[PDB]
Amino acid sequence: PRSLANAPIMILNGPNLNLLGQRQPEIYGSDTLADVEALCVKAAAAHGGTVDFRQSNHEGELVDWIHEARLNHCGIVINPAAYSHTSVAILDALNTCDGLPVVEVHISNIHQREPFRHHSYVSQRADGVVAGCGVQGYVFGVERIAALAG
Amino acid sequence: PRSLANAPIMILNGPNLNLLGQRQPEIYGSDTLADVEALCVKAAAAHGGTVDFRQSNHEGELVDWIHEARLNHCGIVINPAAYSHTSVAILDALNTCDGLPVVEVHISNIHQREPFRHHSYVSQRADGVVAGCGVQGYVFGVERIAALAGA
Amino acid sequence: PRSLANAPIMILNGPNLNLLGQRQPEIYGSDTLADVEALCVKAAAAHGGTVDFRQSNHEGELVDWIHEARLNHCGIVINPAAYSHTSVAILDALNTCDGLPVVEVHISNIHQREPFRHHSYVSQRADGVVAGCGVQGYVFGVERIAALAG
Amino acid sequence: PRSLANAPIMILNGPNLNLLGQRQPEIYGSDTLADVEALCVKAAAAHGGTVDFRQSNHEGELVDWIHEARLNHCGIVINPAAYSHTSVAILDALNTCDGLPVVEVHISNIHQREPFRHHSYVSQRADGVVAGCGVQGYVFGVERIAALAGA
Amino acid sequence: PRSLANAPIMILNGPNLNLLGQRQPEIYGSDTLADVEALCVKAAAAHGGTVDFRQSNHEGELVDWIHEARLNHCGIVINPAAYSHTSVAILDALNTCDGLPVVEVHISNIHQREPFRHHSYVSQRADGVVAGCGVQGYVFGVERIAALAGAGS
Amino acid sequence: PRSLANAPIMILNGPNLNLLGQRQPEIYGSDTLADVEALCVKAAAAHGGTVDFRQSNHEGELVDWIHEARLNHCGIVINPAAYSHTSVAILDALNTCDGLPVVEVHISNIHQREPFRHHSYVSQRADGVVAGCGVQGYVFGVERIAALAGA
Amino acid sequence: PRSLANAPIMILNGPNLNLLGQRQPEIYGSDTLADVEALCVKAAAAHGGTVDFRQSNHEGELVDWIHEARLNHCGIVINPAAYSHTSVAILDALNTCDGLPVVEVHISNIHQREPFRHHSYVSQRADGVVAGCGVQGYVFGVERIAALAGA
Amino acid sequence: PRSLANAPIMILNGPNLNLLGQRQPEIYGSDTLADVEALCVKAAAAHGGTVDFRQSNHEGELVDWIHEARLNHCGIVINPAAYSHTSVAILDALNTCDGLPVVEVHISNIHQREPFRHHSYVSQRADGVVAGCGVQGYVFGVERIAALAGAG
Amino acid sequence: PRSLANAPIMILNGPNLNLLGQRQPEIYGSDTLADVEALCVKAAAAHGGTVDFRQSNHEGELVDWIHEARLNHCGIVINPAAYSHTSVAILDALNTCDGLPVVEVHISNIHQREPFRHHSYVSQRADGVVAGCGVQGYVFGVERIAALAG
Amino acid sequence: PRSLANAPIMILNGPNLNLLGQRQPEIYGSDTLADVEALCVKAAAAHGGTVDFRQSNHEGELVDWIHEARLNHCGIVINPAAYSHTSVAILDALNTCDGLPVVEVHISNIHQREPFRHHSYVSQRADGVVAGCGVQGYVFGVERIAALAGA
Amino acid sequence: PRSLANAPIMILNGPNLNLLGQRQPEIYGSDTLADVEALCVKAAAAHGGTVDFRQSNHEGELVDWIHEARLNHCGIVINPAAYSHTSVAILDALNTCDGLPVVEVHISNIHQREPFRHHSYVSQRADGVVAGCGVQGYVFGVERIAALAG
Amino acid sequence: PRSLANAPIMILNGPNLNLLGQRQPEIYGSDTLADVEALCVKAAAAHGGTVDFRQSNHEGELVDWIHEARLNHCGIVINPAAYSHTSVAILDALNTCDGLPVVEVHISNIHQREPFRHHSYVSQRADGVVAGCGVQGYVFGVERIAALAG
Repeated sequence: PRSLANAPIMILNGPNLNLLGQRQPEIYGSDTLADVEALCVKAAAAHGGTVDFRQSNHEGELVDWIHEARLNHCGIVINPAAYSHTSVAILDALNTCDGLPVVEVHISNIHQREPFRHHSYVSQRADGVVAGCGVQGYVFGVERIAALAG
Repeated sequence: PRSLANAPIMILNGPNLNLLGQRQPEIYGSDTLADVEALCVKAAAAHGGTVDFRQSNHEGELVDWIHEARLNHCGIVINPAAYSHTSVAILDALNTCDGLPVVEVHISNIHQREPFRHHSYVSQRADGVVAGCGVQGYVFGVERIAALAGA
Repeated sequence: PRSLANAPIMILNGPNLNLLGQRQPEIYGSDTLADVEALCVKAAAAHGGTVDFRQSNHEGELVDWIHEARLNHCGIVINPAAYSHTSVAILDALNTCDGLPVVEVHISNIHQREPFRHHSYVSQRADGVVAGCGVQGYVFGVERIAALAG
Repeated sequence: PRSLANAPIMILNGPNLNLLGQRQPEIYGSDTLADVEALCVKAAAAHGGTVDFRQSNHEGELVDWIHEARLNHCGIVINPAAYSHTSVAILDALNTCDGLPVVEVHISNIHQREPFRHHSYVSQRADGVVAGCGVQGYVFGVERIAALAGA
Repeated sequence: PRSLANAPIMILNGPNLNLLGQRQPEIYGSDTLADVEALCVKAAAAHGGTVDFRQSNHEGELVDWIHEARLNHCGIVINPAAYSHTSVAILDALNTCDGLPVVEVHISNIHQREPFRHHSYVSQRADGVVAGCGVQGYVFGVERIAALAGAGS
Repeated sequence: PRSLANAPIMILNGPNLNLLGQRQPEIYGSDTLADVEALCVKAAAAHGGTVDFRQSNHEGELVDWIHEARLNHCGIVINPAAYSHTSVAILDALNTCDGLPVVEVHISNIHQREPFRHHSYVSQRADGVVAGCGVQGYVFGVERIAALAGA
Repeated sequence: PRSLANAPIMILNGPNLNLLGQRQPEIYGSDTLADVEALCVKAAAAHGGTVDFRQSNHEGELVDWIHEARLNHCGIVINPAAYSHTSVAILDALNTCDGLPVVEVHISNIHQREPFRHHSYVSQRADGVVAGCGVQGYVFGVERIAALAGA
Repeated sequence: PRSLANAPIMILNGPNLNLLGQRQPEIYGSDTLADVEALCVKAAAAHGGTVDFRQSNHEGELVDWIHEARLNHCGIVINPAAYSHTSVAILDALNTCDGLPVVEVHISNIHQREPFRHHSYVSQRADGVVAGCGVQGYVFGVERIAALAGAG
Repeated sequence: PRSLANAPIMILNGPNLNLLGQRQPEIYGSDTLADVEALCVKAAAAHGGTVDFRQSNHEGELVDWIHEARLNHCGIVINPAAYSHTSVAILDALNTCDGLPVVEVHISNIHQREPFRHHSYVSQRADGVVAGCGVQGYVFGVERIAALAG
Repeated sequence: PRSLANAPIMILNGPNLNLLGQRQPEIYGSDTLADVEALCVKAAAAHGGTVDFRQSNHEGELVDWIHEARLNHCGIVINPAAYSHTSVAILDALNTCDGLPVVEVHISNIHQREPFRHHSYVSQRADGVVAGCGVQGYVFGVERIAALAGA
Repeated sequence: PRSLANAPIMILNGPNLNLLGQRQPEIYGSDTLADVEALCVKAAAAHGGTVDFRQSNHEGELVDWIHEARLNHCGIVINPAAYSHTSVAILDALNTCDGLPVVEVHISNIHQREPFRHHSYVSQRADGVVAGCGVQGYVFGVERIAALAG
Repeated sequence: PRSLANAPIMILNGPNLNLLGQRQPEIYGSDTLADVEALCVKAAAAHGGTVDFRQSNHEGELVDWIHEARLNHCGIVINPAAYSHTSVAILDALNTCDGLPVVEVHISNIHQREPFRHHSYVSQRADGVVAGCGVQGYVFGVERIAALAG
């Protein structure tokens, strides 16, 4: 249990989010992942914290990063993307550290899409779940982590 | 097509939320609904806007109030409570005004609870859905309406 | 044993129907609820009867009205709208008067819409069910009530 | 693109309906298919139109017939009977002519019967679906084709 | 937690129960809701208590009433009728007061009827469910509240 | 009300049964459809009746034949083959004549095959259902018709 | 048939009930099955009747006792315990004597436990079903039988 | 691989069949289980065979009796009654002897009753399944066992 | 047990395919069923074989024809259309001749359509299944039959 | 909590296991139930313990024996065989003694067989579950019980 | 927007396909993955194009490669193997470039195997789907990409 | 093939098992994965065998390792952890070598946990499945591998 002052917020981005801004902008906006990173840095700095923002298309890599967060970070904001719907491994990785504040963010409103996107394994462990609020949802994520680590 | 300056944000609260603060505090907190209304006032004032905060246990009264919002309010933040899981009628009321920003809020993380609580009819229409962020999710909801109204 | 001559036909409209004509015209049309009442008044007048045309967003008020109709009305034409899919209470209220002719009307074709709209509780009691015939469906309902009540 | 004045309405009847009036009169009534055809003739005549009334126990023949309508008829009133629940081929035939007005009719209230009768494939293409209005439902069918063909 | 001596037992009746005795007598009997009320007065009196007997067709009103019971009554006997199968709101209302004794009553045996009537949301909170015992199940509900209020479990 | 003495038992056979004896002998045997017919004539003759034995690959043809039985035969022994699993039309055709004795026969034990073969629409109307008794199931079907048409 | 003064009420207890009072007291109480029997004898005595109270872990033995009840008892109060959820045999035993009043009792609130406990086969035959009223449910069961026997 | 001449056909009856004749005659007829046994005696005798006719309300006793048949009888005609729908144990017991002919009989047409009555565990092992042919179904059962025992 | 040299490939087309070209061309194209036949002939000829191309809206007729394919043709290319999803009779007809090469073809990509179109009874017997490759799927079908018959 | 030193380990075998060694040898092998009992004795003696090995085809008798194990044994190694899939009663019997170490064994890999065999009611109570390790799975059960009963 | 002449076709093979030819030859045949690459090179050579043939057991790697194709290749022939049934990530990666012709290929007839193999997440995005046509299915994939890219 | 004497037993550990002993002790215990490795080494030594003990959070790596086992190991003891419930790829890797003895081990009693954990894809291929026997279950795994390779 590290404070925002003492350790960064881990910001984990799942598969395909590296291409944010290039595709279906009605759904994902025209902002890039670098744009989202800047939003997070800004939100975190208003609370005196920092962020460790990362993206990967590999499930095992995200699990590896979650374990790292357990030791060195004050919380996790995670947009699991497609792995939200299929990754028990990601869920179990978040379950390994009980105390750590976790906020799940979906840029798109998953509940308006295909029936298989309605269920997220991460939601049973996330403290909070933000969906369909665009890239603003990442800001919400940082704010809630700030409130929880506080 | 109203700005925060021209009309208040309707903040609609479903059944049993009048008792916020007296029950299951691990889930719902120790803040009262009056406390939540005070938070929403301040959150909207940060954007120069105002709120019209209401609560009812009646699904029909909620529908009636959604219809009013279509003509009088700049958006809706709604916490449908139990009616999230049962009310097609509230979903259809929200669907009668396509341009109105709508943000759904759940104090608790409904995805951690019983399986019948995992589905929300309101989520198919709401612009955004915030769950499990405590009463702070209302602040999120107001900020998302302020952003959607502002563009 | 109550004709159209002895008592009005109750035309009951469920939630959101008060905004008919303003929303989704491809599905619902551009006629108003008032236009619908006019179509019912006329169809009833052609059979020597009259209509008592009501609308509510409240499930309980619909139930109260169905109880009133048992005593004062020759039949019910009901568009339950969203309550078709959720209200066991309205089904049960229609079931409290066995002999009263009941016709269920849906302006849209609910079978072309989402899977949750495909089922209606009211349909297991309604004598007949008319769907996707537009506002003309209410004229068919009055006509079926006239035939049954006759 | 045909009107009621320029081409007949096709009234298509599915399997077992040739026996209307001899069986389960609680469900189907004491009227015969000839009585139904007279109702349709009368209803079409009130809009200055004509009917082409047909019955078949064969799914493929119904398909064949539906194809003939595209070319020669102003709309279809179809009582698919048992094929309502089983026939994707009838559904697809009806889908081959997007503009043709189609109204599905069930004499019985299929929603009061066995669960396998609750679903109809035809209902996803039919402009309108009338069920449980007895043989009167064919009159409604013809009236709705007249409205649709006249718009 | 109020005793029977200090506060009435609330008896809440859901939709269509105003018509009891008029319809389907094989299922519901020929007694009316006022006969039911008399039975409850009698049973409560036998334990030194009183009832506050109410009926509504409105889900919201039943929720409002459950909230009143929370502060003013000793327990609730509820026949949710149709709302049994659809109302998470009523379930949640009953969930807001953890120690209030609650007994759910169905006149009819819902397990012998349509499959949609077999499930009741109320049953996961109720501290006893009585079904198919006719109007006598309201007496059983009163007796069970009396036993729960009186106990110091 | 037609007796064995006054009218033949209609013996109906579904799709692919014309090939009996040519395929999967472990399931269907090495006897042919003509051998089955001989078995039925013989079983019927012992009670002084006769059989009208037919086979079709066409659902609508089977329906047509069922209607024919209503008036001319004393009962139906039916092996619907694939149509048992898909035809609501055949079930409804059998439903049109309440009093007529009907016995459903499967050569194979359909409950030992793929899950989609487990359900038969015909079984909810058939007075009796014989499955997995080989071609001897037809003889039981004639014997059962003979007792039903005799009490 | 039989009245309370003519024959005893059969009270039948299914599996694991012999251990009542030892395990899971939160769910089942701290009273023993012998305490339950005494509750029942008192309840019946107040109506001029008697009780024949039994317990078995064997489904067949329960069936054998239900058959016995048909000829010698005024009704049955049955807590089928785990057999509620699995035994069609016991349901069918109860169904063999139409007029015998039957009341099903569960000590625990089966609707608050595992989902497989929500369904009881006995409930479709039982006149009344009492669940989650603790051992007092047995008292309600006797009272109900007394009302139905006397009518 | 017993012939009808060497051992009896076992006719096993499940729960509640002891009451046959007393209830629901519309579905079950007014013949008693003793009537059915006599019918089975005569049916087997037409093929030179005999029967061993038993009834129990106990699932475990039916399993015990199926085990006995594997060694002592030429086939099994079984009407499992309610255990058709619930007893994996009785299915497994019949599966323990691969060559024994088995024919399942239901007096009632189970496919017309409640949905839970539509499935039988026994039907996946039984060579043949006869339902809704009344007590005559037992005759069909014996005839089928005579044919299967006769072919080899 | 015949070769492309000794017997034709039966190309069977199910219901509504007689109308190919006149309906939904994004899904079915603008080529006709006569064009498809020409394509089949060209492809069978490149392997020295011939085709017997047929169409019917009748399930029973299709079964009759599969039965003829057995002592007469060298394989079947079948586009069952709607009967794919409904016809156990057709599946069973294809099952009576164990050795006959069968290739199933759908012009549309049935996995992108309604849920009831996702399942095909025919696919459990078909050697190969080609979907959503337009009318070119029929050439694939002939080519596969050629390779199987080889 | 009875130790290995002071009370036998109950080895409870369900229906049909008396025939081990006579059928489906690829699934169950060629060892007999007697051979399994010897393996158990040997495995237990290696830990200073003994075994009380039993088999029955009767679900109620298994329950009665589970009840005995609560008072006389140090743990139970149970192979419920077909009752694994059907018996709520045996699961509830096991649930009446919280602390008793219980290990479920299946000779066959139940997950490779029919879908109805995939689920076992005993598995939600068993400390551990061993499947498809052959008769060696009983030695693993004895070894787990030794570890759980020990310290 | 690239043609066969200006950019290679990406051929992506999923997990376990590296072992092709070593087991279950009834299902998978006795040709190697290298034998399959040769078939693809030759089919593409005949339409003037080239192939970039790859295999991986890693879902994230397959997503990484799909992102590459979006900018450097004219089309994708993908045999997702086991990831066809589990990978929403792969579906989403393919959905990020709407114009690219995608053809899904299965060597075995997935509809004749276990019920979990019947659904493919890839089939809802693939232009076409070829199953059960053995390694020859890859040649149809290439032929179909040639047709669509033109 | 290889015996215990000639090749090591592969012991494969899936995601999150690297943290064994640090979390959820009631379910997983306080022994570490090094403790589990020692138990495996001890159990195999008692049979004249050796072990090759590995862990990864990466599904494709686990697949790569399974392929290695095929040529180099006498059998596999595998605790797939979360991948039991989601990985068709691992199940397919295991099926690539029919005769290799495979024993699946779960430390926790997956049947007492959430409903999604009750199903394992690996269980349809594994010779035996041990669950809820704690870290002792690996010992059972090794013993069973020893009996099968014999």
